[PDB]
Amino acid sequence: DPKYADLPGIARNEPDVYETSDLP
Amino acid sequence: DPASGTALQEISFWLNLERALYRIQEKRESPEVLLTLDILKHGKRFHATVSFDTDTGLKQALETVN
Amino acid sequence: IANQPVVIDNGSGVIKAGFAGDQIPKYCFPNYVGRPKHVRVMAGALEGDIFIGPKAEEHRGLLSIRYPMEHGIVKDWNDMERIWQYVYSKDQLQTFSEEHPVLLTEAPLNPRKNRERAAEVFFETFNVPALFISMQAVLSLYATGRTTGVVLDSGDGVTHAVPIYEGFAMPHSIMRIDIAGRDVSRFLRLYLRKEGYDFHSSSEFEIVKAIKERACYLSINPQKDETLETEKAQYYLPDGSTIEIGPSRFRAPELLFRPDLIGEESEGIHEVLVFAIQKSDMDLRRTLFSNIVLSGGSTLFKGFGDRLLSEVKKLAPKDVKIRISAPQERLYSTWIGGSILASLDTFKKMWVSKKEYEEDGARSIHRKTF
Amino acid sequence: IANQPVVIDNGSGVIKAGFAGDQIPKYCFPNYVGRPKHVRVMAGALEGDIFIGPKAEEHRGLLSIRYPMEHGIVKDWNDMERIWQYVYSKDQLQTFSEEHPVLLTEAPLNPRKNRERAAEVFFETFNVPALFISMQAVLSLYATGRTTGVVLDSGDGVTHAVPIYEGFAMPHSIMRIDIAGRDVSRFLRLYLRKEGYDFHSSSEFEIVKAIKERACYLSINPQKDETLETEKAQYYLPDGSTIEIGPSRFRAPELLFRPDLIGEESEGIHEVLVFAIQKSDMDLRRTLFSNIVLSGGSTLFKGFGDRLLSEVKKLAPKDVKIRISAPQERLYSTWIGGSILASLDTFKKMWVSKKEYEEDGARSIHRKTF
Amino acid sequence: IANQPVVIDNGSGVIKAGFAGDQIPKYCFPNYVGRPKHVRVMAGALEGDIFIGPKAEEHRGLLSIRYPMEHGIVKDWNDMERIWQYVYSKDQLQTFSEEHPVLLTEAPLNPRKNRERAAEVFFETFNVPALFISMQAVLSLYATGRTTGVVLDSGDGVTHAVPIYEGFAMPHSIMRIDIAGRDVSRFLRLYLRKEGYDFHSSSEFEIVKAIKERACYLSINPQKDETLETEKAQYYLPDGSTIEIGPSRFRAPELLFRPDLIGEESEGIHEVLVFAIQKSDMDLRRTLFSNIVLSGGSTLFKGFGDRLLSEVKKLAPKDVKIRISAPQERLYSTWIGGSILASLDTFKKMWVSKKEYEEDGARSIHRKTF
Amino acid sequence: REKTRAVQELSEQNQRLLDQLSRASEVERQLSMQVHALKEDFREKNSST
Amino acid sequence: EKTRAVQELSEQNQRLLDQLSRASEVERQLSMQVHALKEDFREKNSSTN
Ligand SMILES: Nc1ncnc2c1ncn2[C@@H]1O[C@H](COP(=O)(O)OP(=O)(O)O)[C@@H](O)[C@H]1O
Ligand SMILES: Nc1ncnc2c1ncn2[C@@H]1O[C@H](COP(=O)(O)OP(=O)(O)O)[C@@H](O)[C@H]1O
Ligand SMILES: Nc1ncnc2c1ncn2[C@@H]1O[C@H](COP(=O)(O)OP(=O)(O)O)[C@@H](O)[C@H]1O
Repeated sequence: DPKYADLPGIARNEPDVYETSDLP
Repeated sequence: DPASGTALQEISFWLNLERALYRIQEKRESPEVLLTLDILKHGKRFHATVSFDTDTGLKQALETVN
Repeated sequence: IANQPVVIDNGSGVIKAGFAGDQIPKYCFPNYVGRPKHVRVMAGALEGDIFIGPKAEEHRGLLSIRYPMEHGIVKDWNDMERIWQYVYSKDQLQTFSEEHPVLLTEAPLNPRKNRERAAEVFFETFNVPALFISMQAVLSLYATGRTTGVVLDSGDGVTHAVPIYEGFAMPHSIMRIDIAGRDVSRFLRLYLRKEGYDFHSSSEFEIVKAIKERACYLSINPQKDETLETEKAQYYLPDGSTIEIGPSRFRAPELLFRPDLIGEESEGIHEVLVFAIQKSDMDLRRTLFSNIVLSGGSTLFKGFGDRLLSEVKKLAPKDVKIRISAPQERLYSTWIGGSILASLDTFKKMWVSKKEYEEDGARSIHRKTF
Repeated sequence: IANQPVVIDNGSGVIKAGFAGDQIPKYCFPNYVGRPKHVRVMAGALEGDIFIGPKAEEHRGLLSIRYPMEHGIVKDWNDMERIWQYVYSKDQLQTFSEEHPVLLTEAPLNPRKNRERAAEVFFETFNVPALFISMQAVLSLYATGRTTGVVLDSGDGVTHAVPIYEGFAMPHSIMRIDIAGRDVSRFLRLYLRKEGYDFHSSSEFEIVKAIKERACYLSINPQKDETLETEKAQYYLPDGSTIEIGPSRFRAPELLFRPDLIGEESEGIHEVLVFAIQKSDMDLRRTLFSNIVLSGGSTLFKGFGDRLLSEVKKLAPKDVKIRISAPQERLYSTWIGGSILASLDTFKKMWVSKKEYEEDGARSIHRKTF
Repeated sequence: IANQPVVIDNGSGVIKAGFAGDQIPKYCFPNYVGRPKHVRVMAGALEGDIFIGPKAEEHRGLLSIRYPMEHGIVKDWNDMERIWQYVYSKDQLQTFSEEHPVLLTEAPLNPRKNRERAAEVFFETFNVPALFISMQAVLSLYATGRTTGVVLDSGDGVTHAVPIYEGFAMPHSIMRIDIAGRDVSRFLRLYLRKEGYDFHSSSEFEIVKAIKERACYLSINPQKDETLETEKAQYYLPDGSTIEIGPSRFRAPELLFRPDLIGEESEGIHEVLVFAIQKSDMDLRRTLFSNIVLSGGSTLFKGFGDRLLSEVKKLAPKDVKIRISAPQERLYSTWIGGSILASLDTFKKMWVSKKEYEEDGARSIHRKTF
Repeated sequence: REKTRAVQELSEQNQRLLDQLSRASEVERQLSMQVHALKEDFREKNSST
Repeated sequence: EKTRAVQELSEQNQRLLDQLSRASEVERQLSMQVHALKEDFREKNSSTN
């Protein structure tokens, strides 16, 4: 998105949610 | 301020606040109106959603009215 | 009076600003004051003595940069006054200081004197109509569209974890440690001295900051990667030189997870997050583990959150769902959230009156600090 | 003005209420007032400063719990008023406090002031048309079909024994000790401290209750498991921690059978019942030994029936048949009995009108106490 | 055959020692373990890798101090083995553990694992012939020579009250909260961080303790003195600098009477004493309010007992004589009483012999807890 | 009834006097705040001079 | 009960009248003291002028 391009530093191409797997 | 006017005007506008905010709540409770906020929340334009959930005095208004 | 209020994030290394009701900070420039260290002879040279702003990066080979804010605490108050006036300058905002409510941010648990002196500046030099100082965490929750979470940020100089549950902040569970971006860059500078590059000037230090933001990356198991040689990235200096980094490209941001490397008994960032959770109650631990919100520029390291999951998972209880949300606008979460809170009427019912400040002083802001 | 009287089981551990004629109490929320502990910073947080029932059970960690009623005696009238207001609120009944008769139970042998102030609240703050105060023994007999029996209830705060024969209560044989579920939970807390697990907050006190209800049993013998030093069964906490217990999941509930452990000379629950039977008339012993009714939540422990039988069997004279009727509605027996009694028409004659109280006062309540 | 027993008085912050029959604990040293932080390079440096005793205080800046006994519960058994060996080392006692009986002191209401592991340590590592774990209140009564009294002590990590009337202890009226000197020191570290002074190093915590033990007093009226901006007294350092403490020198010791400042809901020290007396009998309250005996290190603040008298008057019934008897030996009262207890004749039969421990095991020490 | 009449009169007139004296106290409290600010002004006058 | 109501109404109203007179008259004292400080500040400022 352009709003997240116009700025100097942005996490481009990175997963946004870090979470443990299933199988509790 | 109920220092002026008649008591009838007061009773009538309290009742009018009831039915008015009542219908306003009916408007808000519709799924499309909420769906717009859902789209905004999906687009992360949190200004509108947060301002709509806290700046609208509808909560305290419905409380004090009821 | 109440015109469109102004949000200013005093990032200890990059100050972010703009008006409220906006959607992005259009005024982002690093936090320092660069004065020239050379001799003026040719008439028609650069303009002015101080060089705050983008002109600094444009002419960094002349300046002698000085940081005003070290570890969130202001040392050179005159520099912060010059920077704040530069925020109201003709190149940044053009408004007048007597026209807008100011939403200033602050790192948590900063000394009382810092707030007091900031109040003096904004109500004596600048004559603002209103002022409010808040935590940086709450703003990130506003910008991330949530209400419960543990904001674990890493600015350029202060990393901390504030666990907020349903809008209620738990002050006794706040953990703050002064080891962030500048220490990562400083440690990297020491490593380049041992690699034979001797960066010691001020402009050289900001080149180190550019390296840290571009060539470093975090580890997964520093021993698995320590026993094996790595990529050895080839970064090009603006001069045209060539530098190699080697294993220090992953050894440099290890300082965050382990301050023993810099010789400092403190906690890792993982220990800060885990302790901040465990300092709180018991009914909330599971929900706080499920909602970890990052922010702060020093969490943009590549391969960071994955190591954070392995670390916290190694520390948190068995099979608890740890869920870290890291958005793309982490760098401006505090600003965006400042815009969100400042675009409300509760903000009008939340700042500090100029008259009330004149009548009271420091006690006013320390009462309305939350 | 009356339509479906409101039955209220004013119990110190959990308040059970609903309308008359309802076979089951619709609302059974715990009896405590939850106030927040952590300051609200973020706007749009939880609303209000008083959390009751379902809300103060989900956001338990954020709260500090203050029990209003302790040992069947109200301490803060404000809190009880708020709980009763919660009962008539929108989320619970949506009724007015002027359109329904109110049956509010009470433990026996309570001071007169509780009756006086309870009616003052229900006749001044609430303009209740009809109020009737009862015993928490007769109602269990109603909800169990019997008319002759020994009601041995053990609520969370006060246990007692009332021998009722053919609808006639023998008030001088009422035995009552103030040692119940609260003391068991509190003593369980002390056992966890001796086992290395402390709990001091009020919000974590309910986790002690949770342990009690999910892991405590009663051994048939006090020494066949004492010196055995059995296994340590684990039990998970709400966060994901782990508690192994061992000698406390049976040592804590023996406080009911012998309160010498708490440091208070009194009689155990078995001595309460046996002394309540032996204080009655000579001819009425066999019918009372064969008609024992259980009620109250503390009579739900594992092995409670076997222990109660063996203790009474030791204290009763030889070969006397001892039957202990233990219904499955021990928590709601008193309420169901209230729903039965208020659904009758003799209740119309048994209550107190508003003008009756206005012309008389407390005297009218002590007149219709039985 | 038997010899003069050793009184190994524990403590959460200071461990006292000395043989029985003495009058002064000749070997006192802090209960912390110091190991080097930096890297040994030269040949002829300090050797040992673990430093306990005055040597650790001599090289505080070189050691990473860490306490192994937190809130009366031993957290590191290996470090405690090192500490107890240092007690029997050639610098403090110069004797053998196989030739002397041990009088160990423990705080009341401690977990059973501490007693059991202490038994295994003193009977499997040290081949002590006889061990007797005693309380701490009774010992201070022995030291003062009295027979009745409410011993209100306040160690480094545990404040507790044990009312004892005519030599008889009441094991159900014993209050115990884990909020004391070490926690007040941590709270003072927090206030100095709020004043603009960093003390994040663990070896610097000793400096924080020195600040607490030297420039802190208890104000009688708390908020009345909080409003008055004091002179901001200047205190030196073990560096040579100067710190302006200010208001954080009177509200830092207010944690003892207000545990809400640490965010933990519990009782105050005054509430501990009053509740420990109210939880006892009815005919035993005037004598218990009279004989109030203090002990522990934390009861040495300026105006401690004066504020204690004020608070007790606010909680005790009207017109009751109160005598907070604070002797000048409050720091070593438990050791003096241990010398008196071990120097008697019945002490021969009070302990647990080695053969007894070999026969029963932990059961023997659990039977002789009082 | 006359007891309640005369005492409602006494209590209400005494709380009216409470209103008057409370107004005077609040006015001078604002006056205290005002001369706090005025002293600060004169402090800046002495400082500039 | 009515005479006790006489008691409490008189007690509360009159005591608060006394407390209000204490705070008000103490600030009147503060006003005269502060007026002396006003005179001192005008003297120092006018002298430097
Ligand atoms: N892409 C990146 N990789 C690693 N570090 C970065 C990156 N971008 C920014 N940073 C670090 O973030 C810092 C910016 O600090 P910042 O988080 O903005 O402080 P604040 O958030 O308080 O304004 C920079 O100094 C830099 O060290
Ligand atoms: N399943 C269970 N097993 C054992 N004890 C229970 C169980 N459920 C509840 N309790 C205990 O019994 C109490 C129930 O309260 P109750 O007996 O209804 O008190 P009251 O009669 O005053 O309302 C609870 O507070 C808890 O202490
Ligand atoms: N002179 C003093 N003034 C105030 N506090 C003191 C003083 N001396 C010691 N303390 C506090 O008392 C603690 C030591 O108390 P002590 O009685 O040794 O506890 P314990 O016996 O449980 O180790 C120290 O941690 C210190 O915080």
